Amino acid sequence: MEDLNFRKGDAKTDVFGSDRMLQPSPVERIPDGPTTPEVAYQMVKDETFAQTQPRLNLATFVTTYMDDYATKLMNEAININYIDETEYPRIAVMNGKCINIVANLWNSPEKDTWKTGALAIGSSEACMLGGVAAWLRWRKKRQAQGKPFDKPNFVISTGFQVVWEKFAQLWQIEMREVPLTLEKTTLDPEEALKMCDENTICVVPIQGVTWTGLNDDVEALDKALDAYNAKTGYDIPIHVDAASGGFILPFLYPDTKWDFRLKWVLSISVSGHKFGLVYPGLGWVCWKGKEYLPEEMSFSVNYLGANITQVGLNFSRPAAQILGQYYQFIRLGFQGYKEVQYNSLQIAKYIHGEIAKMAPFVNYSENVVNPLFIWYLKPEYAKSAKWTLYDLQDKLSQHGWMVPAYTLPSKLEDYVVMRVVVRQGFSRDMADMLLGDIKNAIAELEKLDFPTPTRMAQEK
Amino acid sequence: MMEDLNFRKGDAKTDVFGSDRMLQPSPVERIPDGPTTPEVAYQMVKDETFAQTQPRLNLATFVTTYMDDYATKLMNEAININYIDETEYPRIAVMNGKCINIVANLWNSPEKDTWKTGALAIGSSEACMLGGVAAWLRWRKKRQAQGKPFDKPNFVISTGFQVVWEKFAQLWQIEMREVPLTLEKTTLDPEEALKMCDENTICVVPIQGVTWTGLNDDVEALDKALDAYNAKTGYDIPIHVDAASGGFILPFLYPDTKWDFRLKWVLSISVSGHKFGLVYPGLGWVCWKGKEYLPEEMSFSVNYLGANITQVGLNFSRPAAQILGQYYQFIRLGFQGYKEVQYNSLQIAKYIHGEIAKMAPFVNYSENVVNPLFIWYLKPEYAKSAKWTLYDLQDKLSQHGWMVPAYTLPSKLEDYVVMRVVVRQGFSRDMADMLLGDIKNAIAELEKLDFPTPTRMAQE
Amino acid sequence: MEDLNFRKGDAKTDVFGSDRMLQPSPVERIPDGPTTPEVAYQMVKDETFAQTQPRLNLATFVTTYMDDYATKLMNEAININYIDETEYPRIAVMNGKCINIVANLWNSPEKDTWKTGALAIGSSEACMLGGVAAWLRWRKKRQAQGKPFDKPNFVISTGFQVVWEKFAQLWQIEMREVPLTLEKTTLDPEEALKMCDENTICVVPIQGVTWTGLNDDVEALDKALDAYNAKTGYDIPIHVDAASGGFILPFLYPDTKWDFRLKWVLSISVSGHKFGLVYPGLGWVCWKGKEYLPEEMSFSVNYLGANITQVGLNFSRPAAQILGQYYQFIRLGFQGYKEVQYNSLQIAKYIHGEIAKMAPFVNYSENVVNPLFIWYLKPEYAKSAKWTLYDLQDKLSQHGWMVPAYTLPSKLEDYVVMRVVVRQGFSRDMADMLLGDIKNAIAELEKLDFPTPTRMAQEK
Amino acid sequence: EDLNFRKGDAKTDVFGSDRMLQPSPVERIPDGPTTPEVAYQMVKDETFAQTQPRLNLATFVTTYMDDYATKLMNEAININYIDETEYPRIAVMNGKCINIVANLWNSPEKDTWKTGALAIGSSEACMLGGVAAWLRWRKKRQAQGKPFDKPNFVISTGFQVVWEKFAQLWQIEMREVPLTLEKTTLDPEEALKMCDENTICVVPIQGVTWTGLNDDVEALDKALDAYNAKTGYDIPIHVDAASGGFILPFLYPDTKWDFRLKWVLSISVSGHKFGLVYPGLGWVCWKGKEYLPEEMSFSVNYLGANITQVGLNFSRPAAQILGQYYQFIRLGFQGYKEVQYNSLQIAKYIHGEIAKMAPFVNYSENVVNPLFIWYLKPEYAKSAKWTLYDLQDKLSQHGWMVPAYTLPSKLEDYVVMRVVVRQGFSRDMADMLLGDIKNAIAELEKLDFPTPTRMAQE
Repeated sequence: MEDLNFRKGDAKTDVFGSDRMLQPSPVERIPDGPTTPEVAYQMVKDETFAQTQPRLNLATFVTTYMDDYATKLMNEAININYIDETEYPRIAVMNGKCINIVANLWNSPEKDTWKTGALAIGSSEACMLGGVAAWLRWRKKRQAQGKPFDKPNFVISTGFQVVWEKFAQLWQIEMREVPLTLEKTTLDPEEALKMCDENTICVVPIQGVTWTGLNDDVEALDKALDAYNAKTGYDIPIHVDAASGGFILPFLYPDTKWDFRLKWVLSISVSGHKFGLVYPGLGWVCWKGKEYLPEEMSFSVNYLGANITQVGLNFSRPAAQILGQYYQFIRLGFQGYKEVQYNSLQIAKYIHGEIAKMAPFVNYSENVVNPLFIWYLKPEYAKSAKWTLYDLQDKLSQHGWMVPAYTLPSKLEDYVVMRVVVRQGFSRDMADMLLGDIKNAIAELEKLDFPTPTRMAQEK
Repeated sequence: MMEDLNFRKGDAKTDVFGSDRMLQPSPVERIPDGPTTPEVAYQMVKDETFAQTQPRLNLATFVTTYMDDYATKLMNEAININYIDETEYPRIAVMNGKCINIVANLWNSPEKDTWKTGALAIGSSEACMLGGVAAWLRWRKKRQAQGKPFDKPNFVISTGFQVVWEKFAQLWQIEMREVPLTLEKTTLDPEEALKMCDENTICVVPIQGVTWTGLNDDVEALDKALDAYNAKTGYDIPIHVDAASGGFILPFLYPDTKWDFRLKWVLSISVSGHKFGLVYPGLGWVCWKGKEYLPEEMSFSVNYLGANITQVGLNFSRPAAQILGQYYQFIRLGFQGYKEVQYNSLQIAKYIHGEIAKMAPFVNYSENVVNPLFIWYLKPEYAKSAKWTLYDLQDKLSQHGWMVPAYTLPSKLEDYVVMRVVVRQGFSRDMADMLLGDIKNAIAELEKLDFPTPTRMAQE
Repeated sequence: MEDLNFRKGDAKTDVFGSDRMLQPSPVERIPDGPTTPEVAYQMVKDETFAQTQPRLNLATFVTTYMDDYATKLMNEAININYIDETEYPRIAVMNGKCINIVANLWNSPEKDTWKTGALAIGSSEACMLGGVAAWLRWRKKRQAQGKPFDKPNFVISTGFQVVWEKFAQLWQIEMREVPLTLEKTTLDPEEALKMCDENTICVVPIQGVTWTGLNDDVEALDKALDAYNAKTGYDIPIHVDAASGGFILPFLYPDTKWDFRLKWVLSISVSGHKFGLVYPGLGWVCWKGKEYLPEEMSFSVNYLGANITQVGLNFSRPAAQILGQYYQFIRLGFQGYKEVQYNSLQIAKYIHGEIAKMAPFVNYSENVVNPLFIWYLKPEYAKSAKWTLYDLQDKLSQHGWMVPAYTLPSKLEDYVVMRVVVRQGFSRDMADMLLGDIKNAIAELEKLDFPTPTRMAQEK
Repeated sequence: EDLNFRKGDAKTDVFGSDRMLQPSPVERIPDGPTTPEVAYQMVKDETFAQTQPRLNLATFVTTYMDDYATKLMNEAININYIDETEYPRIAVMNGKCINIVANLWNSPEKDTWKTGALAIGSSEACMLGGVAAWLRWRKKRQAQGKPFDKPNFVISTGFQVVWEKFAQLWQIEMREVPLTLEKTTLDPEEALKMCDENTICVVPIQGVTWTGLNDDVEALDKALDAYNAKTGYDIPIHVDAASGGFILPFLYPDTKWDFRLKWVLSISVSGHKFGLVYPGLGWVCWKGKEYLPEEMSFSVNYLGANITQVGLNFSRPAAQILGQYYQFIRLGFQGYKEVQYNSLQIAKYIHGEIAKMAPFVNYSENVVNPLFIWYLKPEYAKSAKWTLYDLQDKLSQHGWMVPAYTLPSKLEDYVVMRVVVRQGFSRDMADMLLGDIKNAIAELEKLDFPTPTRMAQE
């Protein structure tokens, strides 16, 4: 009783006894014919094995863990198109309720029950929407005064996230960067105001800088910007890129004035899928009032029912992240968020302290205000050391970690640093595992008799 | 002898619907002060999703509402994979590129590079904007080189455009020139489009699968008409095809229809992977005819997620599950498999199209169904004496869970109230008989009215 | 390679790329051949989409939610046939323990450890067993007295559940109905006694009338019946139809005398699958003592093992509901049930209160004693209104709700009422959603310029 | 240190708690609640010490369905069927099942929606047919001026208990036709001798529970035609086809037993036996609309607009309707034929192997349903120290339930044993059962003294 079609893929075929699993996956062209689901499931699934596991990815800021109930909740929503708001009006309201909670978390003074804000895939779309809003407000203002409005610019630290580089390029807007130095490790207000002019649409301080993990002083900028705006009448506003810190500061630092409590903060953006505790696909942008979102940016659609009004760059998109965000708000509340972020900050502080005790390392800062920090080699140690932080990254890669090594932005580009991000799901126990692996890697690297390639490059 | 004092407060013995929390409203304005149990929070969010249309009964949407069990398992397992971390997850980055290769070859790309030029997108929205910005930037580069001005760009499109092109016009301040629809000209006529083209026209946008009508603009006729215009003027006006729906229908069911990179002036094409690419929401693709048509400005590199990460796109951090799903579909189905599924959707649309024409009040907008969707409206003779409109039929079907949208057509057909049915994968012949039965039952009830409906009165 | 049997249903077949999904489901005859399991699962499952979701069914009294553990427990018992008591003696014992708990909940004075009662599919069979028991007791009595017993009759309010009409027709027993008035909204004893005679087998007061949500005064009926029986010697007993109230009164109204505490209450029936919190398929009937269950009604079986004795109309049946009921008793206890029913009552009271504040509505009763209530249009409002409650029902149906509209029983047949049932799994949050939909629906209906069909019929 | 570990908190281990040192409630509802995991175990653990369903060879009711049907039915656990206004698609699906069943039984009815009703099992299905035959008979006798106060019906002594309930609960006289070795099923002439003007119907059985045989319906229909022509009593047949209703159309299509016969006006079956659905399914069909009394139909006003249905039960689970419709689509005629063929072959195989054993003799040489009975060879039983009750106890020690019982009237001296082969009982499980029996026989033959049941037989 032999099965004639066993290898061709029939009801009796075992996946790894088949002809298809002796053939490579398609690179250029769609295969002419189908295979069984099990076969196709393995061929795709098996390719994802040979890469970093998400919970050991310490490079990313983006959430890699949610509890079983949120995961089930979002998995059940995998086939819900959010933009079909006529079909799914309850999710449209839930989305709006999330926006209100976020805006109230940021101390919005807006009295409308439905606060002014928009859903986003991440900080990318959220930041671009805020910038286009400031651009359109600025163009509208300059026309009324007869001044020209064909050469806009915006000011930001060199520790900017790449999305602002897209914003500059894709909208042909000039980016004016304020460099980083050891004396000024975050955005200095004086240095920023010297680059402001009549064509500056906004200044972008960052809460949770990706390169350094620090917070630009938003209140000091608001203080400096008030005198400058009174002196020139340029009426230059602030937009806060709070991609990380937006869900950290309200709970752990409620008294730090950085948000809509400030006069010149007219809009804020955050990544819900970073420290908003939601799986990838969530960003928020809120405005201080209805008047700061230009009427031009609102749109209406007729062929999904009676009417849908939207702000946003994307249209059709998954709704699962909205369910996840609302779940997180209800499941945790203010206390729950506070305790979870406290854990991430405490664990980040702990690694930060243990890294400082190690002979080759020195921390870029003495204060840890986000669940992330950077460090580099002691300059005295680096001169005689045969390895760089790039080599330490490779050692940790062999145990599954991804701890990224990179050079700092402009004027600190000589500094090779390493960054660790502590997200929810990274415990004290996992930190001890990482610290042991780092110490072991240092001992192995210290036995080298010759410099590594990266160490030789560093000698110019 | 065994009373639980904290039963209602939410402890280990609490029943969700015997607790105080389920006697309280869900938060609208502010985050709750404290937490609840996971089961409580799961219900409060999940229960709000009940009172709306079920996705398989949403005949308004084009976006996939069904995938097989293996793809669903595959994508749910990828819920915590951030695609953009390409240093951490290089295999999905390669898989993404292999998908782009497959799509570009599906569209008959002549590019000889193994890695075709294209980019991942959340949907047709981002894909179209990237294609439009690409056409904008090439045109700017041309006008600068020739000393001509480049401060007043425009693009041409039919009035049956999808809303994303209006966003493109508004958010980039680019002029949209619309070609109206008539009963004589139900799709984009090339001659009328050419009348609106000039030295400042960055591209013309024909649509494959017009959302309003389900028809295809004749791309080749446009390409031929555009070639004569460009030869006379030297304006070098290219085509970008908005193939949101038809992009995954035409290669399989109409392989010889010349509409893609086989045409001289088709320099880029966009499609929604989450419509007839058969993937859950969150997927769009855009391809360019060659490497030279994607401006160097549109490419960017990031330093702090690992070694080097380079990618075109508006979004950054995003879910990766849709990439696994799209690649899964290609292997699982192949060309034959895709062909068979789309054939089913087109046949079922044709069948409903045929049965709708047989009904006394209805007439179909077109005699040819080339996409798995179609529109119809009331017979003018019937409409004069009828007391109801298609809006009333929409509400009747809503009582049985259906969403079949009624709307007025775009410019010059705005007097026509039409109804649209979209046949996606997961919508069978049996489900069509159920909908047709509900329509016939709804007609008989509506014909019993003695007075006109409000919507019927508004019309006259 | 091409797969030749892809559409015929083989190992590579996609459900919605197959010939079967281009064919209608069988209406008249069994299909000649088989299909694949996935195909058959979809063809059946897809038909269930286009109807009310159970949690939005406010018409039903039957449980639509159980916790995850009860559901898992019952699903694991799907293949256990209860009647095989020799094979499954532990469930047979478990069934008897449930009967004991119910009888003690109703203050049974029976001294036997194993109380007298029987399992039922629902209130239907439970009521018929109680009625047939009362019928046979009366037959035995009239034989002893030499009186005739060929013309039996029972008394009940016009607000009876249809099972009593089944009992009357299927057993050819005369039903004598006591009408409802606004002065007498429940079964009045004086008028009820007027229909009693020597041939009355029992009177059936109802706890939780389906039409109104009210409770017949069992104690007042028992008091009048004690005097009547002393004067006539007819020996008329009570059977309480407590389908709903049977699981409400012991927890929320323990001191309301209505059960076996009364002299003439000889049997009681209830729906376990309504407010006993069990999925469909559970009913209980209890007698005050062994002497009130006629020996004729009991039977023994020889072919499933040793000996099996049963009272009941059904034989083979699922056992999961017994496991579910016993689980609920252990999991909740008295406090747990009390807390769940209190939530359901408070939510019903809350909706009841909000409905009274609305301009078109007036409540049938001011006191809510079951998690249900009815209301109708204010008569002054109804005269000038263009819509009826039937029109409101269809409006809510368009959002997925099912809220039933119907005419009341005898002497109130002119009254169109609407009923809302608050079961476990219907939260305060869902009540706000429902109320919002009603307010919005009222605003839509008041915009009518002409009366609806149902409104024209009411002018009679 | 967690102070409330034993009281049931977030850290409590189920079996380190005070509750698991306490008995399950017997008389009264517990005063307070417990955690779900605790309550789940307390209920689940009581179900262990009894027969496993796949080893329960006494029952006729399905103990296995495939994974897709099981998932389909589990997902419908909260759907009350009777709310047809809310769930109109299931009401149609139920009617489509009734049409398929009636056409399976060769209904001559021309109406698209065939005449029939849903039932929890053969119990409710049979009673609905009986009440229908009772009401038709009353209506007939009223028109003729004849009396209608003393009805009776005729059935074999091998009746299933639901007919005794019908007799008792409706006060209708049951006239029983005894079983003999000469007449192993309902003999038609003996049945006719007990009929009179007060006979509402005769009940032949397809799949007798005691014996596994089929009453000859055509012979009854032929004999009843002559009797009805002679008397004008107009006595009809109702077939209790609880088991055979889903066997005969597929494996014996040419056997005339159903609506092809003149006097078969109604048929009932158990969907949860050989209809291949989990417990909770029965069907009754009538030959035409005229044979279902208008009195038996009812309408409700408070669930939706109007709901009309025929049945004893009202609210009930809908999962069995989904399961039945799935089975019709998934298997079809070819699929059903193959499954029942497998069950019959396995029954035939065990029957043959049982005959080869020294102590056993089969009650019949023909196996027409996936079940059969046998008893001890009379010569062997006289000198044997054990009965089939003892063999039942032997097999129970390995988890089997193979029931031993005495036959109905006139064969009450025969202690028999029955094996039912449902879907999910394979050739491999049959070899396992046969091996256990051979081992049990060898153990029992080593007895030196008679068992208690063997002394009672003396």
